[PDB]
Amino acid sequence: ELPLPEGWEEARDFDGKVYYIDHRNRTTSWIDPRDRYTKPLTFADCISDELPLGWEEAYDPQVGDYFIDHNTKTTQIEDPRVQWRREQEHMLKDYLVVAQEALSAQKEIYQVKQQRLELAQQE
Amino acid sequence: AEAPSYQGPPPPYPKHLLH
Repeated sequence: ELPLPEGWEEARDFDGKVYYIDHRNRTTSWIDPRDRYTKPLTFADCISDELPLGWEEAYDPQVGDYFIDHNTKTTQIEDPRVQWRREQEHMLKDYLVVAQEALSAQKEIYQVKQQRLELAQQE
Repeated sequence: AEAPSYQGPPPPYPKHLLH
């Protein structure tokens, strides 16, 4: 419920799709000029359902729901919020594996130090 | 299995508003 920045006009397509008119710069964009200030800038900053700036959900009667990335002028069927999710899941899993490996290497060192200490007692 | 191609830019700034 935040107003449009001055010089901006909301408008519609022949198809009814909303877009925005910048009268100061005399240009048009698919991106609501308020998105700057209200939306997450990255998938990381996303909460809940949110899509980051420049992204949009769309429906196609043949193929179903998909995603539009205005930042790179591309489209995809796979949910970008879910690809990001999994990705961060995969990073954590592999990190705990590296951590377990480092810790286990240190376990070997101490056990070896321990045997060598005992061998010195014998001798 | 493929998404529709990227539609493109919105309608151009109104030409009757330029000059």
